[PDB]
Amino acid sequence: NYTFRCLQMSSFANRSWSRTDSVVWLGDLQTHRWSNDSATISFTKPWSQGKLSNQQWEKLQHMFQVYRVSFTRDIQELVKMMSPKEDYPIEIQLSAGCEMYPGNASESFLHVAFQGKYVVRFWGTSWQTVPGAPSWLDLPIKVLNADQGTSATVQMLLNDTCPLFVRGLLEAGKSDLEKQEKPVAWLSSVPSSAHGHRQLVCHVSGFYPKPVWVMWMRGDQEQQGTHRGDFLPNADETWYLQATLDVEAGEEAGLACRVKHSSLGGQDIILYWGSLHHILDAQKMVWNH
Amino acid sequence: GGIITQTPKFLIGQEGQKLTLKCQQNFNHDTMYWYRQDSGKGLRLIYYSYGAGSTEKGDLSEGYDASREKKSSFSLTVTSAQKNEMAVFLCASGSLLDVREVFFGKGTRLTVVEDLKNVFPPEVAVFEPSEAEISHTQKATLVCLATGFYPDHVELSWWVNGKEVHSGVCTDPQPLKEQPALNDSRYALSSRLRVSATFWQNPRNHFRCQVQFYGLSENDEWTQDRAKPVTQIVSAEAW
Amino acid sequence: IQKTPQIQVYSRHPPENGKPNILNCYVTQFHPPHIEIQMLKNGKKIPKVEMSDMSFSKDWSFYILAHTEFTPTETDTYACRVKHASMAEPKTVYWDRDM
Amino acid sequence: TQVEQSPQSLVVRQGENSVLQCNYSVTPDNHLRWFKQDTGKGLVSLTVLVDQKDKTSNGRYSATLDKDAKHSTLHITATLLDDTATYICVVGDRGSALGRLHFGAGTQLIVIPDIQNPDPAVYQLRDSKSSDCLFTDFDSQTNVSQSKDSDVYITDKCVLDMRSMDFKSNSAVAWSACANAFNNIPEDTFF
Ligand SMILES: CCCCCCCCCCCCC/C=C/[C@@H](O)[C@H](CO[C@@H]1O[C@H](CO)[C@@H](O[C@@H]2O[C@H](CO)[C@H](O[C@H]3O[C@H](CO)[C@H](O)[C@H](O)[C@H]3O)[C@H](O)[C@H]2O)[C@H](O)[C@H]1O)NC(=O)CCCCCCCCCCCCCCCCCCCCCCCCC
Ligand SMILES: *[C@@H]1O[C@H](CO)[C@@H](O[C@@H]2O[C@H](CO)[C@@H](O)[C@H](O)[C@H]2NC(C)=O)[C@H](O)[C@H]1NC(C)=O
Ligand SMILES: *[C@@H]1O[C@H](CO)[C@@H](O)[C@H](O)[C@H]1NC(C)=O
Ligand SMILES: *[C@@H]1O[C@H](CO)[C@@H](O)[C@H](O)[C@H]1NC(C)=O
Repeated sequence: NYTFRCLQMSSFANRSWSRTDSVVWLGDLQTHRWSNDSATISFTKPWSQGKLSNQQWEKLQHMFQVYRVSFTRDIQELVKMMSPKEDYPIEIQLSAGCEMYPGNASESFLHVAFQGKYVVRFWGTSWQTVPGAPSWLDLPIKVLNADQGTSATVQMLLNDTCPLFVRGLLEAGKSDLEKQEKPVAWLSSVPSSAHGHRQLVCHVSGFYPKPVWVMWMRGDQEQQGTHRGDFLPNADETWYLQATLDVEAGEEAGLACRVKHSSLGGQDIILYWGSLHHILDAQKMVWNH
Repeated sequence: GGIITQTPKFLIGQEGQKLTLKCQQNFNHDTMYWYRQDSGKGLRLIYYSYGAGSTEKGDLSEGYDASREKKSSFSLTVTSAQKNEMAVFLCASGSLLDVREVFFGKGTRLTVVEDLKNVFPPEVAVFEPSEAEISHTQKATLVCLATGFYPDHVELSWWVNGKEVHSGVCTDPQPLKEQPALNDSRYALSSRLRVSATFWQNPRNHFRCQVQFYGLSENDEWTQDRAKPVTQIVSAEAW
Repeated sequence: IQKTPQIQVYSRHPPENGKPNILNCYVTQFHPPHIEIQMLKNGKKIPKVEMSDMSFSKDWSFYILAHTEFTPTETDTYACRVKHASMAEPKTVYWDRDM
Repeated sequence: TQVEQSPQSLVVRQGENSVLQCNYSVTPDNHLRWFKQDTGKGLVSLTVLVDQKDKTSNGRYSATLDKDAKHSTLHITATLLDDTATYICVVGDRGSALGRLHFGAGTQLIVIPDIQNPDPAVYQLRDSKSSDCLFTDFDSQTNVSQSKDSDVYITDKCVLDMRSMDFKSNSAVAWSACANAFNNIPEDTFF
């Protein structure tokens, strides 16, 4: 079902300059925010503290605060150590969290990327380089794997704290999590590349949660030339998708954009091409190009 | 299993002189450090390194540079010696896989003379035990005196029958300025050796007070009249 | 620089001329994370663009959503201009309500 | 700094137990360790503590650390005359070689001898070889004051240990008038 992600973006320009911004996602809803200039992690939901007590949370925050500055300096040193092997600028990405399951079952992970390539994970008890990782990493890993304190803290964040803290969120956010926002669909078109051909675009916007079916139709028959675009975010935590079909000019009459979604009950959104509403909405859209 | 060693133990420098001190280590240690001990401050890092020729600035790097020719070796350079400067320089090496694995050397003591002319060896005179002590306490104290030396770069030891002894020995932890007034004044130092009156009355037993003095090298030449104040041993022998 | 931004400019709601809407500019697939984004009403900088927090996806590629309140008309033009290192020149993409 | 050692100077009788203190603020606090430094020499490792509440003991030395409290104590049992050298509390901030060391300013220990039979007496050199005085066997309470004169020189109290014997004794010397020296002493003295 759900996946918890703590996301860390660390950027090092030279010896003097660096910053670490973090974001936190349960499923596809952002739960936390940690800007470099803030000393404290900020909730982005009312229910962000999950089920943890004020001091339970503080324990966690204070641990993370220490980690941040500690990690910064540690990287800086790792550079000093890899004297010509690697050099600023350096970009580091962390992805750490949980996969939740039925149970009281749960799987945990901590992945590190370096310059945008996945290189190092944590696994069981130690740090490990992954297949295809640059072989010069072998040393720093050894140097870091000597720190049994860091290892035991990480083991606790991954094995216990994470699956605990997120079960906490799943309750505290249940309402927000399972919410239905109804999609809102509108047709348009542009001229296709090919002469005497048109491209018809069916806009779907404002839906939640993510699964959505969008197809162009001639009656019951699904038009196979339908191309779904990528899921694009709205800022109000809803989604936008568009499906474009390509056809000969004049072939549009009788075509319809069928939408299926969990928010709609059994009632599929069917937009026929030259509909009473298409005609009118398109009129509200005219522009000078 | 082995040792970390700083050369030299003692060092004579003049105002504005360029000064170097080596440090060698056979622990296979990748990290090597140069600290400075200031009275009532504790160690402050000057320069470290992760191997040759990595040199990284510590909190006290201003006024110094360092260089790591090889794993085994780490040199620090004092760019301009301060006027009245007195400092101890300590060297430490460390494993990269054991934060703890840090081993220190025996330290380097720097004295900045002002000028060179002022440098003198000690004069060693061994004194015999007062006979009143023998009847009274049945024990015999010898007293040694190295006198008129500068700077306090000295190592006194007692030798009986050609072997060095430590039991029944005492040496002043503090040298005594002969002229407490004029900075750089020469120093005076006292040391004692107490043995059995029975051991001393025998004149087969051979007593000697050796003083190792650390002065000028053959490397810096010297253009004054009398004896060159080199690194030397001057002792006073008695039976 | 490692990667070139993919830029997509779209609106929150269906556009009705002279009725207030929200314009999204979603920048993706770029690397390094340092980037400069602005939104333009007729070549001019839109005073109060609001940014989402920077983030990345499973394939380690950064993304970020810029958005603003706007009111679409017949003749007003709206664009999203990005400055990134993997581009010698800034790349401006224009809103086109029809595609 | 971020490591405070107390007190600045300790004085204890030989054979007594002496307690040395160290408080810190360094973070994180991966480990604390103790160092002995003899006069004019290196730092010798005494004991290394790691755990949240740890106890370690090497030889005579025994040390405890409370992390919560950010505090450490070093105990020396049955202190000897050797124990004279200064003592250094050092906190390390990483469990990796990336991490470094934060140094305390140190504590001087001063071990005073237990003179079991004090026989205060001043003798005369003599003065060999061919070029022509000691004040000895006094007790702990007696402290020799150096002269207000430039002509005469008077060294501070020194303790020697004749090891085969079970014997220790304080020592001092003056030179430039033997019967009169270093006044500012017990009258029980011999001449
Ligand atoms: C140039 C090329 C570069 C190469 C590129 C690759 C990069 C290398 C990989 C990067 C990893 C670097 C790690 C560096 C760490 C360090 O720099 C930083 C260094 O300081 C450490 O502090 C640790 C915590 O205080 C200490 O542990 C403590 O040691 C104690 C002993 O003194 C003691 O340990 C004792 O007891 C233990 C267990 O019993 C053991 O027995 C042990 O042997 C004992 O000694 C404690 O139990 C430990 O907790 C450790 O001594 C110290 O050294 N480490 C720590 O801070 C330890 C924690 C590390 C955290 C890592 C988490 C990763 C990402 C999180 C990002 C998330 C963003 C913010 C989060 C928002 C809030 C989210 C809310 C939900 C929270 C829960 C989510 C769970 C998922 C994370
Ligand atoms: C956290 O869980 C991990 C694995 O889920 C445990 O780590 C080890 O797993 C490895 C496989 O990589 C085995 O070789 C080891 O036997 C496991 N370690 C130990 C000490 O048995 C780890 O034990 C868990 N950590 C904690 C603190 O519970
Ligand atoms: C380091 O890099 C940043 C570029 O992001 C720059 O603004 C800063 O001035 C640089 N400083 C130095 C000392 O190179
Ligand atoms: C990020 O935060 C740290 C501590 O607040 C600071 O030292 C550093 O300069 C910051 N980096 C920036 C603003 O780029």
